[PDB]
Amino acid sequence: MKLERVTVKNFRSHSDTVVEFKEGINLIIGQNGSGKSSLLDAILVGLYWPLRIKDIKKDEFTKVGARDTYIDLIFEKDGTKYRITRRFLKGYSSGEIHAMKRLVGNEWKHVTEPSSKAISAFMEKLIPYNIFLNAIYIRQGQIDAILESDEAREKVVREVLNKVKKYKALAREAALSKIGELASEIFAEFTEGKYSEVVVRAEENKVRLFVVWEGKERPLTFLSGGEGIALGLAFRLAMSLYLAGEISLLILDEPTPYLDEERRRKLITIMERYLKKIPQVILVSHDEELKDAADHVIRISLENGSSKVEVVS
Repeated sequence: MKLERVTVKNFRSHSDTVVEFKEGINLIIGQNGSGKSSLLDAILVGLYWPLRIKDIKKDEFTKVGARDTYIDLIFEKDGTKYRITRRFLKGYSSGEIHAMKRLVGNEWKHVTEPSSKAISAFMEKLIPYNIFLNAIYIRQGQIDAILESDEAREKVVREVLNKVKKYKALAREAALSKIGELASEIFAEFTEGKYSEVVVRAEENKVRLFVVWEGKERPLTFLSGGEGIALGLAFRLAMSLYLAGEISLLILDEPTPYLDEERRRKLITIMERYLKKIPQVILVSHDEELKDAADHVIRISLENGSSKVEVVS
């Protein structure tokens, strides 16, 4: 799964926004209110309409009147280039137009009936909603929530991962354990071998998380800020791996809304050494200092009342 281009017109501060994504780490920088957040929303909606994206109302697309709303998304998956186009007609004309095409030579050919129903059905076979929304897309607050406490950790796990009672209990225990193994490997990678085990223990509306240092279970209080963001990211990505079985695309939506020299220096190290192994990463941040660790930099800002895109690299 690799995004190529998103076009968004007449959605929030986007009058006519085109963003082109490439290989490697794509940093989308912008101030609060720039439109960088709504851009991601428009991607998710373009992919999975009419399924729920966050708290966004259908009416915001079908109703908020005058001027057509338009979302066009080109992406590649398994050697095929696809294009999803959604048009919400307004200002005289009315209704909805949906199409999904694949590129055949130079021609875009419909891959299913141009209806939202058929396109939804196809997208569930290509890349299911729950996988994209929980494995590929990492929502703001999740990484911090993992590091907050045992209860909040429990909440993030419950969110991301969603005779019979026995089955359910077993499934949950197994899930937590597998995530622990995966996170051990990743976090081990991230701290150059300092730690090589991450312990995860479910315990009554709680996910206990412990670091392994000197073969003793240490609480996350033992960690500096850096190795903190490392552990939270490693745990979050372990959950993505658990769900999807691989990470080919990763969308990090404001992973560090607050960041210090240390946290930032660590995220930078992690981008440079580790996240560059992922075919594409899209990182949305307010932090200019991340630019150095990125392959491609796109600044989004509000100018003359609409989002404007500046390609920095």
